[PDB]
Amino acid sequence: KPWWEDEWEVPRETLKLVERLGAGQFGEVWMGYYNGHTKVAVKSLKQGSMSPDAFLAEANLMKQLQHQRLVRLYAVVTQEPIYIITEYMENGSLVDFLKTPSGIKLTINKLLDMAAQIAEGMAFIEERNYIHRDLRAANILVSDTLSCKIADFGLARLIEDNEYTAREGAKFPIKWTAPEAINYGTFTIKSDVWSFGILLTEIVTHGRIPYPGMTNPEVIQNLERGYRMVRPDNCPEELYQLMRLCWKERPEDRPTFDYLRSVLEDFFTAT
Ligand SMILES: CCSc1nc(-c2ccc(OC)c(OC)c2)cc2nccn12
Repeated sequence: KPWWEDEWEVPRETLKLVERLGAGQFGEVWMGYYNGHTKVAVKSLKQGSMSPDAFLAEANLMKQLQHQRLVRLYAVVTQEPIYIITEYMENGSLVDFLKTPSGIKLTINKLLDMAAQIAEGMAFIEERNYIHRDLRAANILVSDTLSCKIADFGLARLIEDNEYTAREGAKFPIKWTAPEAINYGTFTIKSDVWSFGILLTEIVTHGRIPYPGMTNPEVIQNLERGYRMVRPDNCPEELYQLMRLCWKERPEDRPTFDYLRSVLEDFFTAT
């Protein structure tokens, strides 16, 4: 739909950018207000940094993926500089929040709760035939009520034939990415399941880097021998075995996200 008919388009004047939360190669993210009263996050495109078409494809995906557990598209401004305006998440990134005084005090019970909210969001994505491909604690946001949502849909893709195949050159973070995706560029929902397992280690260690003390080649080398990440300090064995299920050699032997949700809810109500 053209901008003059798109329900998501808003006049730039409705927005007041108050506090810059981040700045990078491709633009800025601000906390702001829509029509004076409603707090929003606003991502801006640095003109010439990258294609505006590529920038806006993120918002177009979000139009197709609406759910309580996913950060919600709020609006777009499709004239330069381009803004993607989204649901504001007051406690920021999960990776950051887990290190603050509040996040530090969380019981294993609340951690397992949050793990299950994240799985619930991914179960939606799974049911809708999408994949995320960038699933990790940096890409989970936390509300003021300590609930969690999936964010950053820039790499997310609709899958018709089960499989998305990236290009020869394309690079992905080694620690978080399923072997098949790193080796062949092939992604499925099961590649997200493997990433969820890594994300679980981030939850339980309060945002520490996976594979403590290992370089990328050491990780690759270890996985090929059949080793998986060493038991994080203070990880319940139950959760550790659930991470192992996510790290199964064959994609198709990895559990579904609805299963993960289910199990984690059981882990939560039992604690
Ligand atoms: C900047 C990454 S995107 C992003 N960050 C925060 C956020 C909230 C509180 C913070 O407190 C430190 C923070 O860190 C800069 C980020 C909130 C938020 N809502 C939607 C996207 N958001």
